[PDB]
Amino acid sequence: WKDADTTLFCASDAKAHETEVHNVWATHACVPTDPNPQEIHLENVTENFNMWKNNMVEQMQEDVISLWDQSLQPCVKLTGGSVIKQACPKISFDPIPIHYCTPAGYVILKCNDKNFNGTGPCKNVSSVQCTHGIKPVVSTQLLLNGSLAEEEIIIRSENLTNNAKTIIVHLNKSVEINCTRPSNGDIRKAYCEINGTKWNKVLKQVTEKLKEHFNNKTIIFQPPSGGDLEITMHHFNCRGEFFYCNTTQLFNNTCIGMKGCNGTITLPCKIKQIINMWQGTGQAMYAPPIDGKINCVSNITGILLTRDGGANNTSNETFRPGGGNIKDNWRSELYKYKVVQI
Amino acid sequence: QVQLVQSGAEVKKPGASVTVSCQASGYTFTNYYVHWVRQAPGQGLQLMGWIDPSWGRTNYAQNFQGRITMTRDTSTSTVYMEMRSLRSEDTAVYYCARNVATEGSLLHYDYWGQGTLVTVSAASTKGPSVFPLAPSSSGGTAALGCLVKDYFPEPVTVSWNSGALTSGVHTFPAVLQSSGLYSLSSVVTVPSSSLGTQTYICNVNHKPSNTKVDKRVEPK
Amino acid sequence: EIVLTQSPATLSVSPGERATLSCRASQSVRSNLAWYQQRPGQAPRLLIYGTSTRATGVPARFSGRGSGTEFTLAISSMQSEDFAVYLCLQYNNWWTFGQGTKVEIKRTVAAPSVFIFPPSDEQLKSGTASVVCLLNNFYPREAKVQWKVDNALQSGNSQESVTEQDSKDSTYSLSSTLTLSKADYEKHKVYACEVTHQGLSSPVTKSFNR
Ligand SMILES: *[C@@H]1O[C@H](CO)[C@@H](O)[C@H](O)[C@H]1NC(C)=O
Ligand SMILES: *[C@@H]1O[C@H](CO)[C@@H](O)[C@H](O)[C@H]1NC(C)=O
Ligand SMILES: *[C@@H]1O[C@H](CO)[C@@H](O)[C@H](O)[C@H]1NC(C)=O
Ligand SMILES: *[C@@H]1O[C@H](CO)[C@@H](O)[C@H](O)[C@H]1NC(C)=O
Ligand SMILES: *[C@@H]1O[C@H](CO)[C@@H](O)[C@H](O)[C@H]1NC(C)=O
Ligand SMILES: *[C@@H]1O[C@H](CO)[C@@H](O)[C@H](O)[C@H]1NC(C)=O
Ligand SMILES: *[C@@H]1O[C@H](CO)[C@@H](O)[C@H](O)[C@H]1NC(C)=O
Ligand SMILES: *[C@@H]1O[C@H](CO)[C@@H](O)[C@H](O)[C@H]1NC(C)=O
Ligand SMILES: *[C@@H]1O[C@H](CO)[C@@H](O)[C@H](O)[C@H]1NC(C)=O
Ligand SMILES: *[C@@H]1O[C@H](CO)[C@@H](O)[C@H](O)[C@H]1NC(C)=O
Ligand SMILES: *[C@@H]1O[C@H](CO)[C@@H](O)[C@H](O)[C@H]1NC(C)=O
Ligand SMILES: *[C@@H]1O[C@H](CO)[C@@H](O)[C@H](O)[C@H]1NC(C)=O
Ligand SMILES: *[C@@H]1O[C@H](CO)[C@@H](O)[C@H](O)[C@H]1NC(C)=O
Ligand SMILES: *[C@@H]1O[C@H](CO)[C@@H](O)[C@H](O)[C@H]1NC(C)=O
Repeated sequence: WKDADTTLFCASDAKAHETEVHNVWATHACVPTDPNPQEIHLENVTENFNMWKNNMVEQMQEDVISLWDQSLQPCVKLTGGSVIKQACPKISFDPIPIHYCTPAGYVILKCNDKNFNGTGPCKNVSSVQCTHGIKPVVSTQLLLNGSLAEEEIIIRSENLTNNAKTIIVHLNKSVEINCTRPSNGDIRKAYCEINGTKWNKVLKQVTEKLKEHFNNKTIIFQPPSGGDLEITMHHFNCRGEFFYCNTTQLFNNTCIGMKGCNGTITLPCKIKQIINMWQGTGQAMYAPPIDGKINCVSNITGILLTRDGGANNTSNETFRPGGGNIKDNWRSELYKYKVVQI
Repeated sequence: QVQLVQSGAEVKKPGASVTVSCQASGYTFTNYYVHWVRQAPGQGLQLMGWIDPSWGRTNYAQNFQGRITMTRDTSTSTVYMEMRSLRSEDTAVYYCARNVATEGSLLHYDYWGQGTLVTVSAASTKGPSVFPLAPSSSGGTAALGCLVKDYFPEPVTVSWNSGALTSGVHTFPAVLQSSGLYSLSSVVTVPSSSLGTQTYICNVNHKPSNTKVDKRVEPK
Repeated sequence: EIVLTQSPATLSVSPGERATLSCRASQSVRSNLAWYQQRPGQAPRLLIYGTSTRATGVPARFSGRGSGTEFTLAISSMQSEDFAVYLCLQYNNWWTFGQGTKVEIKRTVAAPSVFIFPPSDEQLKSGTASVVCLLNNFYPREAKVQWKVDNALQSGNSQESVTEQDSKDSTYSLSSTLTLSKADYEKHKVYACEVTHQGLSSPVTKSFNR
């Protein structure tokens, strides 16, 4: 065989009776999943993988953009000098897993090494028809509802250069985040509750791993440097509403090693109607939030980081929560796959 | 077709601020990081920082950490760098380069802007005093010229006979005096036999002060 | 923090011959090193990136070699266009440039024509007096100029200026300007500049009486 590029088709367990927007998209775009998927273990086969040069990421991006451009129409769409005022209906939003498959003549290679960084040779390789179910969860800073590392925490960088664009941290233990907009003055005020005991323990393990990659040096976290609110805050979509969460307390250096740092971390969040589209062409204004108790429980399965360059790194290495490039979100799931032609 | 055009030359007093801009074209603006690099007189190129015009994240150098700020206008495809509390040693040419990158790594520069001259001194705009460098009697031919002294700021252009005389003309780069005012000089070698017959006039223009002075040089 | 040292600061190459420039790194930059051409009063032009890969448009006479901490840029046959400044950039950790290397046109030794200029009467009425010593069309660029006022060596009261290497004859020109007040200028008789150069068997002194 040999490496190649081709058109992939998607698979899902969508429902035809669902008004849910991902289900509506998947019933039109994807086929029913294979009840009995077959994978073939190729004994004694070494294969090179590169998550940073994987076109599967390119295709998924097109699909997720198409999904949002078809089903998330705002009232006011502000692109250029054009002010489009259209009808904005409140929708049913909840991402469902999507499988990406190869057509006849092509097969997906799967790297099964438990400690694979995403770029290099893989000794335990299998061939599959489709990838696992991936939820198209669009988020910044924190990767939500994704997959976990099977063994150790993994630091993902292309590392052609110490000047990396994005550093993907793949967690091996999920940390629950409980974002809520309570039923009872302001209806834009929301908050995400996070267990400090678990989070600070995980974050401490993350610094421990970053030391292995950066000369065993002191790891310092810091608030984001510049940019629109979509990247200076935890940006994500919950039930159709756009949330912006101040994560300054999530990266509390003092809580990384011993006082009352455990207990519940309450992140201040707000729902904004005027947003910068991630697609992303111009701004868009949406309808005011729905009445009730808007709630989203998510699994933090990854972190997106930026290492400060041009600094004096004699004893310190400074990292800031990153993201914005939604392609990175797909790479954190597609890293172990690549398409080859028979 | 890729092109970067920076704003015009700026002149500021010490303790003041300044905003340089750079407008991109010929490519997808949000796909390339934009770096600001400066070059102080008699010093190498130094990177001040970059900005990813997409969202847009910024990373500054430690030496400029609290004095500079980079923004972008995605609609106009323009990158701004505001530099605050200017000092004398901030006097430099400020270039603008786009950064070639892979999907997860930042690499080299390829396209550059023409560069922006930024001058910082306590001196005010002064017009040039043009003095003649009169010849006398060497080795067949003699040399004459013009001393353009005490002007601010840069630049100043010098030609001869309104551009008619070019051969043998040597214009020197300006020298910054202890006063804070620049000073250059232009010279030209001519036959000493055709010296008392032909006419020689250096023409000087100082656009920053609306100055246009033509001085005639002749023997004493 | 990564320092790039280019050697030599100035390289003299006669047209058509081969030019080799060096760039040393204080720390390993792997293969993330690029070369740039820079003409006077102009933005740097990308030549070679990734140590040995020419940018689209760069002629085949350019080539980069070496890996780790020692790098070299080669120009097989020097053209008129090639005589400029060449910078090396590392982009392994942050971005740092070298001081640069000027590739001048090598030619035979040329002695300078030395001229001296008394201050104009126009300037004398202002209140200051400038004496200008001109060193015309010489090579190499290295030269020494000393002002002597009544056989007394001067210092910290003059400023020099050099032209770029001329296109036609590949020579340099130097201007030394002595600056005194009209009071100091009229307190002395003999003004002279002494020039030391390779083309002169012994230092040449041009003077005038006020
Ligand atoms: C691997 O290769 C060896 C010899 O190259 C062969 O004997 C063996 O069957 C192969 N598979 C395993 C699982 O060792
Ligand atoms: C290799 O991959 C398979 C799945 O493809 C997995 O079950 C197994 O644990 C991995 N490691 C070894 C040593 O077989
Ligand atoms: C979150 O993780 C838990 C295990 O900690 C798992 O049971 C649950 O299904 C996960 N939820 C999602 C949406 O991934
Ligand atoms: C996750 O990986 C870290 C090492 O990075 C290890 O200390 C920890 O025990 C792992 N957790 C689990 C549940 O495997
Ligand atoms: C990933 O790990 C392998 C293990 O040998 C290594 O060869 C490769 O350089 C690593 N890739 C990156 C980008 O660090
Ligand atoms: C999330 O928070 C809300 C109120 O803040 C609470 O009612 C709910 O029980 C929480 N969910 C979990 C899983 O703790
Ligand atoms: C990149 O690789 C080098 C050596 O290959 C290693 O020293 C460095 O820690 C790596 N960086 C990251 C972020 O993995
Ligand atoms: C890492 O650094 C700590 C001090 O910060 C030191 O005590 C320890 O021995 C180092 N370990 C390694 C493997 O470099
Ligand atoms: C988050 O809150 C802190 C105070 O707790 C504030 O200093 C910071 O500016 C906030 N974040 C943003 C992006 O404004
Ligand atoms: C970190 O936590 C301490 C208490 O544990 C608190 O006083 C401090 O303000 C926190 N830092 C932040 C939120 O940046
Ligand atoms: C929080 O956990 C740390 C872990 O070392 C412990 O020292 C501290 O006492 C805990 N705080 C409590 C139990 O209130
Ligand atoms: C937070 O997580 C820890 C994990 O050990 C658990 O014991 C605790 O009950 C949780 N809730 C808190 C501290 O309110
Ligand atoms: C993650 O999944 C849970 C259950 O599937 C859902 O309630 C939650 O909204 C999801 N989070 C995001 C950000 O989609
Ligand atoms: C970097 O900062 C540390 C902080 O203690 C200092 O010791 C070191 O000298 C600095 N590096 C320099 C000045 O090059």
